[PDB]
Amino acid sequence: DEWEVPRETLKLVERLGAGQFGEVWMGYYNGHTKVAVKSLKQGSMSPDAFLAEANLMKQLQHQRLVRLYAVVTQEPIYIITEYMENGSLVDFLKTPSGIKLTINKLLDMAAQIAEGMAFIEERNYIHRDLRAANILVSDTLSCKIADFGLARLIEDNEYTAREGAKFPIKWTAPEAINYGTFTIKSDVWSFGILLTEIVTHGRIPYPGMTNPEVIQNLERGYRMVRPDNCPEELYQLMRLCWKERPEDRPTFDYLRSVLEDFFTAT
Repeated sequence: DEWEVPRETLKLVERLGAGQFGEVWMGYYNGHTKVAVKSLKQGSMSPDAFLAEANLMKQLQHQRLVRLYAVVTQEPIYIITEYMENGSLVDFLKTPSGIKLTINKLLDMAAQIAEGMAFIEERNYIHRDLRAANILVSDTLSCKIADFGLARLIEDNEYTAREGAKFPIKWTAPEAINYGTFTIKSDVWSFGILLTEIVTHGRIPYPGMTNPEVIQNLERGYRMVRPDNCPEELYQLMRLCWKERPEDRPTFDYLRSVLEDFFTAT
């Protein structure tokens, strides 16, 4: 309730993004500070379900993660957060400004995302929706993890999603697709796919392959074909995130540590 602010301190300016559950507008809080304001599409989700995402953000604060600012608990409900001037990493990499980024800056950002994921890891949470579209970029070209709508605290060894839940096959770990089971090692797999999105400047994973073809090739033991122009060192780091047995995948602090080493070396 202490995160509450009167609706009048906010003035929306333009839509940033939208979703099944509402939209995200850019705005100003008390005139001088730019903020992102997420709104709920009355009917889509229950108010609690919506605000659940903000209560989770109250427990997870870090520079590498999109910061909760305020909430408006009266209809229409708002979740106010930190504004990231350059939008989604997936879209930005395709802009004139992003096409220009060298492999050295691409490695820096990958390491920045792993550092955010390392904190999520140490705090016993999972994101479950790790992909370039859910990484936001600031005006100083730093990255922050966003969209904690699927994030969950893990107390007992894993998290199992409800029976009807569907997930982005190209981005989701085999165990999560097959049995709905998620752990931080599932996010590690997603991160490896996220890395392919970085090096290709926003391209769809598994170029030319449909979802069923991806599933089949993964079951045979194949993994994503080496992305074009991808350093072999990074590709082999990508493969570690794609180990069949979840426990064989590395931790995020190891991922971050190796990526920083690739960054310093380039």
